[PDB]
Amino acid sequence: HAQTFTAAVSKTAWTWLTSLLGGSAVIIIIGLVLATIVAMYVLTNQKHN
Amino acid sequence: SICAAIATVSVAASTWLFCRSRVACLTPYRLTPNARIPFCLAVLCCAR
Amino acid sequence: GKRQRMVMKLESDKTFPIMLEGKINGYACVVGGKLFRPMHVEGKIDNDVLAALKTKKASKYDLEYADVPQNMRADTFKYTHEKPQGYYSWHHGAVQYENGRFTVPKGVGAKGDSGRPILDNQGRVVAIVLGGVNEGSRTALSVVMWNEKGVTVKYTPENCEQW
Amino acid sequence: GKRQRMVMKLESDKTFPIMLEGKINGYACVVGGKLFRPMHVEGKIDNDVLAALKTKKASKYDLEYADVPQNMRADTFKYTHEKPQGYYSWHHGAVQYENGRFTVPKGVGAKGDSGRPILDNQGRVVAIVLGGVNEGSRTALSVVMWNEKGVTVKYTPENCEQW
Repeated sequence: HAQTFTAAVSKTAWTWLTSLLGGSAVIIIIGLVLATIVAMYVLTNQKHN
Repeated sequence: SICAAIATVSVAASTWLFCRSRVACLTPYRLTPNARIPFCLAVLCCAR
Repeated sequence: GKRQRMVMKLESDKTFPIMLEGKINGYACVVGGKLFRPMHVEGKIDNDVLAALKTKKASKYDLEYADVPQNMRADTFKYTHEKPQGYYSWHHGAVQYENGRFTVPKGVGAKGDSGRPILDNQGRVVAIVLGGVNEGSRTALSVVMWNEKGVTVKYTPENCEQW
Repeated sequence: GKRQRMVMKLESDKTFPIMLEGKINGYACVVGGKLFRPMHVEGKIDNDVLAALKTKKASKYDLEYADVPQNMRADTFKYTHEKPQGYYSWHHGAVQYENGRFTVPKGVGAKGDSGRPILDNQGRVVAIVLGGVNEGSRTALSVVMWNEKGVTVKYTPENCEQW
């Protein structure tokens, strides 16, 4: 038979590569969303004059 | 050829009507001496 | 009388006539830090500072309009959204405001009468004259103006003349 | 000249110059129980108690806020947020407040007179001068102030020079 690249990756290790690498993207996008909401709320606060 | 002609005419006419509508929205706010654009229209029609 | 003289004192500083080859075709107003010029009037603004500035155009409201330099920003007119009925001022005497219509007793208003800012009982601009029609024994005008929201509103009667 | 006497007699106790090699660069202001000092002004506080502090930085609003000891919390400026249009009382005379902007007639305003408070007709600070730009015959100002919500707001015109 032929050894395909990513042939023996063992779904447990797919889960460890999905969580510890895709979850960090979830952390950085909720941080970016929180930063955007904070910037808009500061501009709304300084709309008051 | 007729599909490419209808596609080009449709994209050009839609872009022309979009530019007409963007000018017709942003024009009564750019003519004021303060030019205080409201925030929602500045988000939508890509104003200052 | 008395009303026209303080208006002349204001127009000597900030209202600038245009220079057609021998005569005056129209008047550029500097209000709020934004230079205004009517379209059908063609010529050159008297200031070499206000001549070099390229103007953006708004064909629905018949006015070229560019931004004034930073030094000139304090020496501009002021604008008012709120106008009650009664009497307002103008370079050629007085102007009546009734039912949202700036009207003028006839005999005055001809070619070369464009861009003159209608002032108020305080010294603030409420309208800009672009022309008018002779409504019998009293002529009405076709002005642009402003409202409470900040929206430039143009009113024009039937079959007006571009002065 | 009567309002300037009030400003000088209120600044004689509660305003401290920031001296670098003896030259005045700015003024620390003790308003509402908290020391204020701008960023770009270099030097030390004239008062010995206020100079031996740990001023927490706030780089956005061009301020370096601190806290006042309890024996000094009564010897502070009072302040407010309420600001109708009209005139206010600066160190060099009067200052116009129109359309949410403090304007001083020209000539005055150089390197050094930053951090000076703007007072009202009652004796309360409504703004702290940081810098400004000369718009021809009148100089707009870049100040910090407060509002009704209780939020510190900084206003900044275009191309302001740090004083």
